[PDB]
Amino acid sequence: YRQSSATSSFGGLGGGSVRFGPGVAFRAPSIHG
Repeated sequence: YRQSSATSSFGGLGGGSVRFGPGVAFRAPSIHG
């Protein structure tokens, strides 16, 4: 599951995993797994 929240803060990356600042608001990982 690709993770995304901030815009134009990581550029165009194939993988969802992007660098995060002091505080990033993103969808928390699913309970599943």
